[PDB]
Amino acid sequence: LVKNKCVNFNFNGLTGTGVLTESNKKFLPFQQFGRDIADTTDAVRDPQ
Amino acid sequence: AYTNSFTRGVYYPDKVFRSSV
Ligand SMILES: *[C@@H]1O[C@H](CO)[C@@H](O)[C@H](O)[C@H]1NC(C)=O
Ligand SMILES: *[C@@H]1O[C@H](CO)[C@@H](O)[C@H](O)[C@H]1NC(C)=O
Repeated sequence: LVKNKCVNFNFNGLTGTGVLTESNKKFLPFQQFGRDIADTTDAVRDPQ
Repeated sequence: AYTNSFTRGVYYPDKVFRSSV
């Protein structure tokens, strides 16, 4: 895992590019990743 | 016998987090 640096990140098939930062969002056990108003990924949980 | 379902039969459509949307 890398943080605070642009990367080609992949999470269980969800692919994207950019920086990661500590999340203030409170997910629920069934929830895996988070989307925003514009239907784009905004927060993701480490599967490990 | 029969009855009325007011607001039952609702579930999370997918394993996706959202907020105030
Ligand atoms: C995966 O294994 C690591 C290595 O000890 C452990 O720290 C982590 O909690 C494990 N995660 C799961 C979901 O089993
Ligand atoms: C439900 O449908 C059945 C069959 O038409 C009917 O006998 C019954 O009165 C209905 N009940 C309600 C609450 O609509």
